[PDB]
Formats: sequence, C-alpha cells, structure tokens
Amino acid sequence: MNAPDRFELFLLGEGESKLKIDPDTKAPNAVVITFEKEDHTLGNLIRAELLNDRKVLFAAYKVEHPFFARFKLRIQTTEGYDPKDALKNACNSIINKLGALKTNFETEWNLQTL
Amino acid sequence: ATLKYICAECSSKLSLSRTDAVRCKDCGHRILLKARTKRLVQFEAR
Amino acid sequence: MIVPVRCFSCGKVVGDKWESYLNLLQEDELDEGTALSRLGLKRYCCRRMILTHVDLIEKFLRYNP
Amino acid sequence: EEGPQVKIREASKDNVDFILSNVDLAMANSLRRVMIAEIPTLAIDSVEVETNTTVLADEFIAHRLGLIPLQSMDIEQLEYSRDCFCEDHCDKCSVVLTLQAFGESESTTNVYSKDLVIVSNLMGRNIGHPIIQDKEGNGVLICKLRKGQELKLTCVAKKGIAKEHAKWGPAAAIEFEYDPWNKLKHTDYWYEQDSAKEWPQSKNCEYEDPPNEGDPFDYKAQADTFYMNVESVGSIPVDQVVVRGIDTLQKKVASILLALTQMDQD
Amino acid sequence: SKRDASTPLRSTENGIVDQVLVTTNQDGLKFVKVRVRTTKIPQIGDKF
Amino acid sequence: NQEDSMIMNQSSIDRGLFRSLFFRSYMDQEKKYGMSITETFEKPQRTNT
Ligand SMILES: [Zn+2]
Ligand SMILES: [Zn+2]
Ligand SMILES: [Zn+2]
Repeated sequence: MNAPDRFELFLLGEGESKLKIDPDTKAPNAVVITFEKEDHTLGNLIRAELLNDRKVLFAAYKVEHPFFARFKLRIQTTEGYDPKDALKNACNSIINKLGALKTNFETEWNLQTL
Repeated sequence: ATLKYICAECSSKLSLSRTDAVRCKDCGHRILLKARTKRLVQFEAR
Repeated sequence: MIVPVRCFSCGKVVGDKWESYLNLLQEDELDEGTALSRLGLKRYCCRRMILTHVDLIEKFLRYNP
Repeated sequence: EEGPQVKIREASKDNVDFILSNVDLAMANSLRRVMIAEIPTLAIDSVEVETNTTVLADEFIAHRLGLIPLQSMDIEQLEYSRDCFCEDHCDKCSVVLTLQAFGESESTTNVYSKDLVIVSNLMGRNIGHPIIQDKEGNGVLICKLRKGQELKLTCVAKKGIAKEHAKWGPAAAIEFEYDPWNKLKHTDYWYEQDSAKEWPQSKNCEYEDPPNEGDPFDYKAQADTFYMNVESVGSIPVDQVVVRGIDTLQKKVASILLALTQMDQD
Repeated sequence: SKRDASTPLRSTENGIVDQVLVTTNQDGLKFVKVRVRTTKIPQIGDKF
Repeated sequence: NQEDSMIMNQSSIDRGLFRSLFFRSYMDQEKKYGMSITETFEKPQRTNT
C-alpha cells in the first residue's frame, strides 16, 4: 500500500536524467556523478575499473538508501585529466573486457558436447 | 447462461425476485449463493 | 494446496516434480532422500520445497461444492 | 582472445560449469548479478478469468501462471508493452495463452502447463511455448479439478526482467567460488581445534595448487580465477543465460557512455 | 420516503467479492453474509 | 535486521514465500421490528432519501 512500483527500479521518472555531474566542493579536480535507476551491478564495476587507471587519484561509489535505485560516484584524477574522460575510458575498457569474454565463452561452448 | 442464484446444497441454477422467497426449487434447502459476475476480472500474475 | 511452481529460495521449477516424487516413493518403494536426489533436487532449499509439502488440495477436492 | 578467459568444465541443456580467469572480482560478481536479475524473459503478467469453480482462488492460480516457464528464445524480437505503440497489448509486444479445463472423469482431473494454448500470432518467433522438461511431458501442475469443476481463463504473457518480478528470472541458483584454499585470507575460518580437519575441502581445490606452510602470505595477490556454475530454468538455453548476461551488462555500460554523449550538448 | 442503511466495505481494506450468501433466518428474515477475499503479501513491517 | 527486525528475500516473496489469503464476511438482515414497515435490500437512487 505504501510500497512503490517495481519498474521504479529501472524506469526513469518524470524529468529524471540518468547521470548528473556535480563538481566536488571539498577537493580540486574531483566530481560526483549521480546514476539514477542503477545498483551495485554498475556501481562496483565502474569504481573497480576506475582503480585500474594510474591517473585516478580517488574513486568510490555509495547508495545512500536501499529503497531508492541510485548511487553516487566520487572521482578525483590528476591535473589535466577530466573525470568525465576517466569515466568514459573506464566504461570503454569494461565493454572491451565483456566483448572478449563473450567471444571466448562462445568459442569454448561450441567445442563442448551435451 | 443468465444466472441469479445457485443452490448451496445441490448446485441448482435458480433465479428469484424478493416477493417469491428463498429456498431451492426441487431440493427445498433454504440456502442460496450469488453466481460470479459476467464483468470479468483481470489479475497481474504477480 | 499444490506443489509450488519454483523453489522460493533459488527459483528452480519444482511444480513438475510432484507426481513423479509420489511415484518414486510408492511404485519404486524409494526413500525420500534418494527420491529427491533422483528428481535432481540437489540443494536443500529445493529438497525442503517438496520434502515438506502438504498437498491439502486433495482434502479440499473431497468436498462436493 | 585477450581479456577474460573461459574453461567449460561441464555443459548440459540446463547447466554450465566454467572457470573465469583474467577477470577482476567486480566483473564476475556483476555478471553473476545481471544473470540473476537483468535478463529479459517472457512470463504471464495478466489473467482474465471467465470461470474458476475450483478449490483454489483466482489470484492463487494467477500467481502460479506467472511462475510457469515460457520459451524466451526469440525474446529480443518482442517489444516491451510500455514501448509498444498499441493501446494495451498486441502481437509485437505480447503472447496470448488460453486455458480451458473441465473435470470430465470421476477421478481427479489434473491441469498442466501443457494444457495452456497459444492464441496470439507468433509471427514465426520461438516465443511463448510453455517450457516442458517433465519425462511424461506435462510440465507444471497448475491445478486439480474434481467433476463439475471448470476453469476458463485467458492470459497475456509480456517481456520483463527479474528486477520487476522474480517470475522473469531466466536462471535458478548460480554457484560462484574463488580461491578454494584461502591463499588470500579473504575469510577467517571459525574452528574448535583445527580449521583443515573441521572445514570440508572444496571440489575446486583440485583446480588450484595447495598453499605450502613453509611459505609466507602473498600480499600483492588479487582476486582473479572464479569457479562458476550457471543453472537455467529452461526459458532460455544455458549458453544464452551467460551470453545474454555478458551482453545485457555491456548494453547497460554503453548507455552510460551514451548518456555522457547526450548531456555533452544541451 | 426511504433512509439509507447500506453497508460499505472496511474503509482501509479492499479486495474481490468471493462468495455471497442470501438466506433466511429462524424468524423468516432475509439475511446476507458477504465475503471479501484479499491476498496479503509479506510487506515491510509484517510480524514473523 | 537490528533490535528484533529481520531481512526478507523479496525474490522468495515473489515466488510465493509467506503469502496469505484473507477472507472477511459482512452480515446484514432485513429489519428487526415493524408489522407493516420492513427494511429492504435494494440499490438506492434519489426517491427524496
Ligand atoms: Zn437445491
Ligand atoms: Zn532451491
Ligand atoms: Zn503491442
């Protein structure tokens, strides 16, 4: 009765944008992206991949409340490196990792029997 | 299949008006049930 | 009160295995443990699904209505 | 290829046992999560009830109908009704199943997912056929009828994900294990006398080399090499649970990239 | 003329009409028993 | 799951865990007294009422 609709977990609201990029006040070259209608599926994966970049000074995500599907992502990089470019690269690498995994699993599957 | 009341004892498909009393026509049990609407209900299979 | 379709815990379809479970016990004179195993209900969440089921539907069907 | 690596130990119609090497923990877990929740399937999500002179209540039955597995092979070529331009449902966004059952015999009449009949125009796509794995070929006991008992119902099966309802879950449980020897000390075994004697050794221990006591702890070691087993419900074939898993994940990563592109103007 | 004596559904509650009994009492009175069915799903603050 | 709270598998809940039926019966009778004037069951409209 006071429970929200289950599509509210993935379907974007009225107005509601997927990402919102706010500048971090407490640190130079830092930023806070709010991902709307997302969980630990994306959260972890993006943060984890950001840590692989040697130009990323800080990276961390959090979901302030379980009720709502949205996480905040703080990213701090070195001078002359836009965190938006850091996030872009992060995502790009992730796809190429999955791209490989996809063909690799397929290759093995076709060599299998039963 | 135009229903009104069903006998609660023998499942007889009855149909009566206020000024014709309760009871089943050849069963004689004084029960009676309302028969499902033809309105037709939808359900989310959740 | 019918074998649930799917194990609450894992989701494995258990609704097709009831009749088969009852046959393995009666016809094949098997024990619950091996019977459940023969139906491929390996994890305890699935074993409990069938093992603990009370099939009241039968008693309900006993009324004429 | 080059990145994450696969080794399919066992392969069946409903189970894949594999080894995921050259992957970060996050990826294995994220892909585990996506398999569990974010893969689309087709399930009943509307029951029109004409007659239900059964022991069981309309919604109880309706509940089971959603849980009934349905062929979701060609699911990517069926729209979500929410996106469909039709008013309500149609052949592009949904599959219509009908169920008529009446207790003919004196003996208890049984109702099966096989007793469901597609009425929708499938337009040549492998979709909406109820999944039967039953040896006897019945699959799922929906209900039991007695004699004068009748059950007349129509049902529209729509596209969805387990995130909205578990009835759209394409997989059962997913086995997942990394570092069977605890060489990483990612866990702290509780014991009475001896951890080794008291804890059962993993099946996957024969896939890794044992620690060797006359060696110190490896600090730079990282979580890489995962022993996963994916189980299908039968809506989609096993390979697809993992391939569509891989895809759906990359699909939603791509949307983020895309969103950055979109907000980059006005 | 008339005066209402109609019986509304429990303000807070809601569901589907299950069975409707229309019967006579010991003293020949037309009396009804109206059953409403609701499925109660385990929600947030439910006790176990 | 603190101070006598518990966490529940929303996924299990969907699959039917702890789901209950709830029936409630409402009763009414036509009058108590009045040898001529008797209460009546009917769908009421205007009629000055
Ligand atoms: Zn009668
Ligand atoms: Zn299970
Ligand atoms: Zn449509």
